[PDB]
Amino acid sequence: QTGYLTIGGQRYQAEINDLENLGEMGSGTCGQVWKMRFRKTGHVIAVKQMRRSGNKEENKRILMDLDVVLKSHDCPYIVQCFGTFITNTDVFIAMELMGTCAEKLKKRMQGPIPERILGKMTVAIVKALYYLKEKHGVIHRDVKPSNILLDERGQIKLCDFGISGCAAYMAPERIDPPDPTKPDYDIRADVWSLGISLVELATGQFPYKNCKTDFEVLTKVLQEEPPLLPGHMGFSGDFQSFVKDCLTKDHRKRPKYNKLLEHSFIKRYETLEVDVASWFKDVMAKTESP
Ligand SMILES: *CCC(=O)N1CCC[C@@H](n2nc(-c3ccc(Oc4ccccc4)cc3)c3c(N)ncnc32)C1
Ligand SMILES: C=CC(=O)N1CCC[C@@H](n2nc(-c3ccc(Oc4ccccc4)cc3)c3c(N)ncnc32)C1
Repeated sequence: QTGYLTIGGQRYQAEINDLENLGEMGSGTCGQVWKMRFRKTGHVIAVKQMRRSGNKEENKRILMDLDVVLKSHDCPYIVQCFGTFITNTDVFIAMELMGTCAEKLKKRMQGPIPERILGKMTVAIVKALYYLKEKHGVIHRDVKPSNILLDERGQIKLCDFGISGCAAYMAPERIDPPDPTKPDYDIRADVWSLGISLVELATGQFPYKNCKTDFEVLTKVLQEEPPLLPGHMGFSGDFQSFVKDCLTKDHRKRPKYNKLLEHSFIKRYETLEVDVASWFKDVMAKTESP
């Protein structure tokens, strides 16, 4: 009858009468996640259900991502777990509820997301990815706008549910690798995905234009110059250089996170006051659900 949620440094007793079911979070690839209000605090949280009867694989992956989240309590850029509740037949996982993902913001904006926002997102996501690798040995392997979450507090956090570690975002060196079935590669492939994601969000346009097939996209990644930010949109020199470095085609010359964290783009966005919160709220208030 009773579980526990820890939020804001405080542990709370929670019975079902304490939780208001506010419905689906939206069109996921996951399912069985609800937005719920915790009546004792007014926090709205996300609750994911893992059925004991569910697919072994899907469940093993959930548990692995959960393991990482539980050990990531010291990272501001990873979505936090508030609690778990195990019944005979299910496990419920309470998570910090974010507003939406960058993929959906792009759709709402019907175009470019401002540099200022993308700068703050870059700082957060690089730090999240770096944290994952350095603390937990996790190489994300799926950095894309759908895994970048924002909220109306102005927080920016990474996602993976997959955090335990998509041809469009594939680095060159990963396209026809020496050993694809024994895929022991490094974080530079994720750096490339980040650069793609930034160009896509900065332009409003996924950079591999009018490709009809996944293979055709891969041909573009290999044959074409990196899809650098355009020169005609008022992008800063630091943002353009940051994206160019991320999109270094030769992976041996592409920077790692520790080097990216020194980039002027990051240094400037660490210090720049940007009201991501108000901006997100305006967007969500003026646009419709994709
Ligand atoms: C572009 C983003 C998007 O479309 N979606 C689909 C709808 C849900 C949204 N989203 N997911 C979470 C979330 C992920 C995972 C869990 O629980 C969990 C799974 C495995 C291992 C540990 C925990 C719960 C929620 C979101 C959260 N927290 N907030 C907002 N949107 C979220 C992704
Ligand atoms: C109100 C919605 C409701 O009932 N629902 C909709 C969702 C699927 C079903 N569900 N949900 C729970 C449950 C369990 C825990 C929890 O919060 C936590 C509290 C502490 C730690 C972690 C999570 C919230 C809801 C649940 C349950 N207990 N038993 C059966 N079906 C359940 C039916």
